[PDB]
Amino acid sequence: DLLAWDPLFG
Amino acid sequence: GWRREGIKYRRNELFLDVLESVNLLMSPQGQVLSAHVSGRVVMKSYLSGMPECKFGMNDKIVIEQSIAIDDCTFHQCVRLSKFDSERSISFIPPDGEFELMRYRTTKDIILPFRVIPLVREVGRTKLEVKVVIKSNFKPSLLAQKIEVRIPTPLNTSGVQVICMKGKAKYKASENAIVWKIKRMAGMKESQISAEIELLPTNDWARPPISMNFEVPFAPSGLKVRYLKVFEPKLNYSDHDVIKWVRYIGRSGIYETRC
Repeated sequence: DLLAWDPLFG
Repeated sequence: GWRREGIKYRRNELFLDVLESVNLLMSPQGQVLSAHVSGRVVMKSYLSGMPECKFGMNDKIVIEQSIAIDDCTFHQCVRLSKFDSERSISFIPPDGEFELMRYRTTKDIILPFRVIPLVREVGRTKLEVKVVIKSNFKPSLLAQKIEVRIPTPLNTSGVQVICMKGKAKYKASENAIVWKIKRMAGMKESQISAEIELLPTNDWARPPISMNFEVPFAPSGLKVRYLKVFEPKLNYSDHDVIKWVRYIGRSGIYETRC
């Protein structure tokens, strides 16, 4: 389930 | 010692996996008798060269929503002097996958489910057993793989059971009613009701109700704030690195006495 990966920005 | 020289990737990318087990023993009066979270952070990276990294989280010590770590250890790559002096987590990682940190918390845990049992001993031949579960987390998140295990007496004659969501079955082999729900959003509730016919004897000793579940957050309250990267020879930074984080919270021993 790739929707479980959140981006880390900054 | 942890990384060979000369590593090259066309695509600089990393993935952080925050993996937690939440444990509970609750009294029938809703008193927490025990609770803890066992966590670890796994880092998988494809970074060129010899990147200098920093891992930031919502640790109370640096943010004074922040969390109390009772105890933690780190991979050998982490500079413990800087964690002691600054509460900074600084390292050149191994290539590929490794366990960056393992930790334990006991304070301000998010207990993702509240279990509310109701047991009525009717005559000496009937038990009524009802359980409400309540999802205690944001409405935009889904728990999955939900199981509620309700113990039955050894002199059970028969069970009738219905539930408001999911499916429930009496498993005589396991002396339990097993209630399974595939998915449940936060700030929801459901209910199971069982009528247990008992074999008459002359003259109940209840195990707890246990749950299994997976939630897409850290019940410790841990949030990853950053993973800074600097490679001085190749001169790439953060902005050049594609970075991902996943949170998986699973039940450990998650028991509510009835």
